[PDB]
Amino acid sequence: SHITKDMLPGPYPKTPEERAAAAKKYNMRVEDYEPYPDDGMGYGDYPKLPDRSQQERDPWYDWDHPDLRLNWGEPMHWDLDMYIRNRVDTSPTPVNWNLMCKHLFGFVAFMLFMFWVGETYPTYQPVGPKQYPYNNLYLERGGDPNKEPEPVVHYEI
Amino acid sequence: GAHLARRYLGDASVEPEPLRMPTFPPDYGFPERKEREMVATQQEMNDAQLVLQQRDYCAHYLIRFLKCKRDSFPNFLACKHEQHDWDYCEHLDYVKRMKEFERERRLLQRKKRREQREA
Amino acid sequence: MLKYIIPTMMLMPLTWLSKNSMIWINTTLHSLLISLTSLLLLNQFGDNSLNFSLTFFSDSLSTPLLILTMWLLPLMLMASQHHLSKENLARKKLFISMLILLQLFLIMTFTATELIFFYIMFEATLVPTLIIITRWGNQTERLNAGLYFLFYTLAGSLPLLVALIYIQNTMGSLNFLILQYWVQPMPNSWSNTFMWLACMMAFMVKMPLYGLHLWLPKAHVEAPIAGSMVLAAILLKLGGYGMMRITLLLNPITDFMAYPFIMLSLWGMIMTSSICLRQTDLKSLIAYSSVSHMALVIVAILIQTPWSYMGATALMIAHGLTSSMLFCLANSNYERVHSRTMILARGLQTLLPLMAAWWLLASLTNLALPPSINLIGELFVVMSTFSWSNITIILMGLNMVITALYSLYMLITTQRGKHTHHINNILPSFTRENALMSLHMLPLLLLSLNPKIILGPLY
Amino acid sequence: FLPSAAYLTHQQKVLQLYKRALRHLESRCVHRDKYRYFACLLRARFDEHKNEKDMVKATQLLREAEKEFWHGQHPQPYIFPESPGGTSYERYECYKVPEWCLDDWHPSEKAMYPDYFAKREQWKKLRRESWEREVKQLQEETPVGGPRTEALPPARKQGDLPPLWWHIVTRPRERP
Amino acid sequence: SIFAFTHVLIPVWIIHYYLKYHVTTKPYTIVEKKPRIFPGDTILETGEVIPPMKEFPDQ
Amino acid sequence: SFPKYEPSRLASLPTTLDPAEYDISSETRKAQAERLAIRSRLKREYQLQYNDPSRRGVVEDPALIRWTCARSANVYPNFRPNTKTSLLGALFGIGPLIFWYYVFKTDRDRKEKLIQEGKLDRTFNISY
Amino acid sequence: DAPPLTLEGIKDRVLYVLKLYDKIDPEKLSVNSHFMKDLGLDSLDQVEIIMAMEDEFGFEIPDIDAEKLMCPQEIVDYIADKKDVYE
Amino acid sequence: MNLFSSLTLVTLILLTMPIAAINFNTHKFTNYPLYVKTTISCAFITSMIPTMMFIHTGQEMIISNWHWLTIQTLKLSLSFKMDFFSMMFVPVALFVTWSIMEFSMWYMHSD
Amino acid sequence: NINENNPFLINSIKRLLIGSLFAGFIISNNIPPMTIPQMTMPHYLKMTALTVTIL
Amino acid sequence: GKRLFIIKPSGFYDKRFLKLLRFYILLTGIPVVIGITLINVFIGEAELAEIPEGYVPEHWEYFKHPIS
Amino acid sequence: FGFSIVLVLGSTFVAYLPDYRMQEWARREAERLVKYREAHGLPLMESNCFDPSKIQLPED
Amino acid sequence: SWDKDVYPEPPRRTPAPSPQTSLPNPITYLTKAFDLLVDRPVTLVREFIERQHAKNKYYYYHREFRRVPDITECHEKDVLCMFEAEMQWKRDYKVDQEIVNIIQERLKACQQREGESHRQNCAKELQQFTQVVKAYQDRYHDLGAHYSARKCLAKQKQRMLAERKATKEAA
Repeated sequence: SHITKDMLPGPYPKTPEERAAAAKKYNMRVEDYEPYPDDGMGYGDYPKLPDRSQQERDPWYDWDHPDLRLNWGEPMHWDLDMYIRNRVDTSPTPVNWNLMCKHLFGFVAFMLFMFWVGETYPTYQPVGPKQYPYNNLYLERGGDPNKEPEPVVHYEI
Repeated sequence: GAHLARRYLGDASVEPEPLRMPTFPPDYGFPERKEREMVATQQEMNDAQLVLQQRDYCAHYLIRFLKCKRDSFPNFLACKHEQHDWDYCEHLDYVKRMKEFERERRLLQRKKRREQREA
Repeated sequence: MLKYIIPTMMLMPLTWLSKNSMIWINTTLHSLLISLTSLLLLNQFGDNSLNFSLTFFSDSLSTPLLILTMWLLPLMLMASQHHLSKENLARKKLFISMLILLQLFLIMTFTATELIFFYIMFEATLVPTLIIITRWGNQTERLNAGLYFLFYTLAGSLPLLVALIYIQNTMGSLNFLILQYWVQPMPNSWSNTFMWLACMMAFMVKMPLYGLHLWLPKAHVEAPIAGSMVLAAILLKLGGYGMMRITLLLNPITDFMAYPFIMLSLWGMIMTSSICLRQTDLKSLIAYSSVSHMALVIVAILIQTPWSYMGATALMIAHGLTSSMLFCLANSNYERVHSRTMILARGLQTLLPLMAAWWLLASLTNLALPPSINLIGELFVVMSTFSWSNITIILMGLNMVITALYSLYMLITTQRGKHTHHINNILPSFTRENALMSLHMLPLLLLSLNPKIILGPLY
Repeated sequence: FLPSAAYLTHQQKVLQLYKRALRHLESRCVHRDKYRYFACLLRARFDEHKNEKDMVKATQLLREAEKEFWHGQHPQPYIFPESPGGTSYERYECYKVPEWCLDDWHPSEKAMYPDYFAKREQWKKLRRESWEREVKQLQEETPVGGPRTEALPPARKQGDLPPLWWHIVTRPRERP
Repeated sequence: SIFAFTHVLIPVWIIHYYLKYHVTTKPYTIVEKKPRIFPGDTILETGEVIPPMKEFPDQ
Repeated sequence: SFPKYEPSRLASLPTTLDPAEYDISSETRKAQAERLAIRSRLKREYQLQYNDPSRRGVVEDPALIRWTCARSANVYPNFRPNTKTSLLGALFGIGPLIFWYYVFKTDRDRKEKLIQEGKLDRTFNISY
Repeated sequence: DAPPLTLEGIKDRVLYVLKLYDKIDPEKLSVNSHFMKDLGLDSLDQVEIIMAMEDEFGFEIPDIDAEKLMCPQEIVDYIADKKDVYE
Repeated sequence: MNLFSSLTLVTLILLTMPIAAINFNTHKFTNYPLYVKTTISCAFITSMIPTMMFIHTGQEMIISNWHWLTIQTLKLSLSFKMDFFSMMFVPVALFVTWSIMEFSMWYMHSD
Repeated sequence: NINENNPFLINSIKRLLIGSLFAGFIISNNIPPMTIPQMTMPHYLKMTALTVTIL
Repeated sequence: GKRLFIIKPSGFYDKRFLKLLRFYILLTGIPVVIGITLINVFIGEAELAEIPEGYVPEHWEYFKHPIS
Repeated sequence: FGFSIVLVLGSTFVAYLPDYRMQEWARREAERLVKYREAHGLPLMESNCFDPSKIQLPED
Repeated sequence: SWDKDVYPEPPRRTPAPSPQTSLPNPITYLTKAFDLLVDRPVTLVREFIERQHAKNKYYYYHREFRRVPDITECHEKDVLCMFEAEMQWKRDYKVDQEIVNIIQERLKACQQREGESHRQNCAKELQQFTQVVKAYQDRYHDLGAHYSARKCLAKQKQRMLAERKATKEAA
């Protein structure tokens, strides 16, 4: 039970007919109806949107759907499945955005730089090796029970 | 300490470096200096399954410590004198390793600077 | 085995000479007696495969799929009422008899002697399902869906016949042991490449692979529940079984010629897991999920490891049960609201509260629940492909992450968070719905106890 | 973007900026008394130029106020644990069955709760009886074909209810 | 106390029944890193004294 | 007293500093009034077809069905193969595929040569 | 987790916190009185009243609703709508 | 020793009874939190003993049974062990979560 | 509604402070030594944690 | 006078399905458990002797469990 | 006839049956084989399952 | 008991405790309480069940098999000859799998008994593990899954031909 005329055959030419049909069918303003345009990317003649819909549409407007942010009258958003709350938080940034990326990249670059500086130049208490008493802990290694008695001893200082 | 500051800011030459520690050969200034007592019974050291990197010097103190800890276990605060003996023996061994470092440091510094000032 | 064949023939006129309000009881009772009869089958032991007749035989790989088919039948006949129950009794008898005839061709398909007989029963597996989905597709493009279906499968499956007649006329008869026990390594000519590509291409269509995948999702979104569950489970895992059977031949050249099929399989597994994360029309999500899992199956088949084969057949059985369940979940929400969209119908945390645990367990089994058969199969597949290549684990783990993500989003989209407060018609949970749920997920976890049946011929 | 009008009455935009600046200074400033000091200083700064009779000077000061506010804002305002985005944001939403339901219960439990179901039946009588003529005639008679508003008129005629009352009155207690 | 009686006396009986007979008729089963023997002690099974460690001094 | 808040594909411009809400045209207020009229009529007929006790089922949204059929069925018409579509198709269909192809042949040839010599870790390599 | 409320008690509490404020007299402070007309406070002080009672009762009211209170009777009514004050 | 393995396995198997006890009841326990609290307290007081036996003795052991998919050259069962970490880490978690059970009795009163 | 007149919560917090003041020393005392404790530190290497936390 | 009317979606169909499910698995679960109990407490598993020479047994009498 | 005659009965039916892929039989055969080979001194599992005396290689 | 000669089990070394305490000894008191509680009814019920075992006599045998000729004695087609040779070789493959299983649990048991002493008293069992897995890796490993018997014969021929030419051109 649905009319084929309530779909959207063909693009925006012509400018009387399709613009009139879009403004009457999508329940929209004439010029706020924004075609993409027809660039061979499919898309029919579907309207362009400002694409935010989440931290815009402030919740004290008290529209219809308390989580989907609808009002039951819209065209729809074309990528509305990518633009629900719990999917992509399209909030305004508290400072900027290139500020964010440049400060975060500079900080992480400095930390990895000093990580390399640490990794090449370590620290230690100044202490010789460990005095494993039996040919540097031999025969508790991989084995060779009589194959190679290896001459290595510790000398007192 | 100042060893690290000197080793990273001045020369790393006269300061010896870890994991390449024995630089001079032995008995250069030992004469007749080795005891290495070690009557800790290698076979019975295998027979008592110590942790690895503990089958070492001062192990007999750990043997007696585990012995009294086992044979009087619910006496919770029993074994402390042998515990301090084992700590003191590892203190002896740690001082001995520091002696090894500083002995190599003094040898390398003094003989290398003497021969490279007048050779 | 003809003792299992002939009562299925006897159940065919049962619906005819059953009276009104008696088709249901006769069909369901006697098909569950066939289910006991099916569970009686596993006499098979050790080294060889057992032979049932002058004609045919059961392999150890045929038996769990025959069990799956004869176990999926009563569940399905129990499933596919109440959306055709307002229509006529004669058409209902037509539909029931068509399903029973379809089952009979499926049993002939799984228990085949020769690959010619497998081909006859292969396109016999095809044809009545299309009559079913075209007569009751219940959506306006069922015509185009069936047209795509039969053209793609008969076009891909056409040179298989000529290649089988060639294997007949150059190597004697086509029965699996004398087809076996006699093979030779056929060298790097072009004829081996074309014959291998023909047989493997026919089954590539049947899985489907990625480059011929759109065959499948239209035939799921524009089919009724019976044809959809039979379609996904029985048809796609039948194609997998057919490739598992036929792949004994032409091993020296498949190393040279089997790289780009692996390539399209892996990269299309990635892209298909990517496509079924964003889409609405929830019915399509199961279809692209099945494309992803059968691409994983195909990677496991063209690597030729016993680990790979056991993991592949476990993944076959597990995803068959999973997709039939999730089809039934979509039909449950479709009986609640006649929408087929995803973002509209929401809520249902309060409403029908114990159905939420079933939706949970369905997203768990598509999520690879960690004692489930699905995870065990995918685990052996990942182990075998990392033994085959020490570098393949990026695409496998990315499939794992995105698979988890779209299964979880499929859970939390329609049954999490808030009632839409305009549905205001739906009834509470029926007996039949959770009955079908208990028929789905109890044998899956009871195989997850003792999976000694559901591994490959080299168990 | 508002229910009643289309514009939003510039004084009200100034008042919105007042409330948001005062809330962000609540979030900025603990100890409540230095906060009271800073709030009175901000209130005095607003009262420095209250009686400007221009409009272009007013909206220029508004633009500069928005710049200084967006520079000197705070990342996490102290939003209440009922506010949107806050701590609760329908925390106990779990028991919000809208009461179009509860008629699909079994009649044993309907015998268990007789008084509420008989009184629900008399509310249903009250819903059905006033529904057709008065409600539909007031919706089709007093508005123009362009409805031009979101508010509905009261049924001031003689008797029964103003329209659309059902979902507005019969919504849950907001704390189960 | 009758709660504790049923709930940690029935499965204790079942697990102690299972963890003798079936678990030891399966031969390659539950196995143990031995408690450590010490050189100054006596063996409870066979019985012989182990030689202790020798002289300690310069502590 | 700020860098004036650059907008971007993530930087959502908040409704405080637009700054197009300063030199408001009277026809833009008329457009806002027309927008109010559209929302008024749509919510009016929603409350008509929503509060009916005689009604039983769903709301039958035409716009959501419009969006779904636009998203699924209205893809293949309309379409023309343009330069951008063909180029982006070759970039997303062939590029990463041939990338993984060459790296798999490369790592496979490394493995093949290293086992052709015999200096592998096949001391025990049982589960192939 | 069950605070009891009553209409007369919350009316007396809102009247009490209005009487706490400075520039209106504690003598002539009605339950049913205007704000801009008779009490001698502007829009700004009225929204300060709004802010303080938001801060005390723990839930805000919006500026789209802050245009239209004008009297304490509707304040008690709207906060009773938020709290649903019956037994 | 039968005691050590048997008591570790009953510290396991005490953590199963409320699941079947709600799944086979249909007339649910009103004192179900009290039930769960006292069986977790029982699990803690049974897990006290093998830890004491461990640090008293050592005796570090593995238990393994019911091998499923013993298919290829490898084989595997349900197999777990008690060494030191898995040995004495259990009663800490049980005692902590028992206290959390008390706090969840109180904290989730009116829901 | 500031109300901690509650037997359950005072039992739980009481028993966890008992387990939070004895059990650290008790558990840390009765372990087998599976490694070598250092026990030999210079000045401002053992004191450094307390120094930094106080500052 | 203080308690509030509690709201639930529905309970009876849920409880009816679960009661029928638990009772109908209970009806032929308990006799099977009792049957296998009486088998492994009375009839035993088997013993483990060897093949006598000059004797051919069945293709059963090789299997440990008696019902197997 | 969905559960009470199919599910638990079939589960007890498949829960014990003879050893699939000759499993315990192979266990006892392996026990006999390794015991025989260690008792007769030869190392267990000599290589070349096909007999190296049973070969006729194409000579170079 | 069982076959404790194909299953190596070394004897145990239990020391004797000696408190040196007056707590006294909670583990001995506790294990005597555990014995006097649990150990007696388990023993009595087991004795009841064992008498019920003693009433009746069941047995089961080892299904022993004969010997096939060969596959190298079969000619090029010889289908019934090949069938016997193939199934006997496949049973050899399965019993060799169980050989590897037994040696793997032998290595597990050696690692678990000796504990922290890794290479002591387990280096020779590890050595024979590496020996038998060297045999297995050389023989049954790298052939694939769609074998019957023939591919192992081909790899056997190729391996001994390569070894023949290698030792002839290196000698």
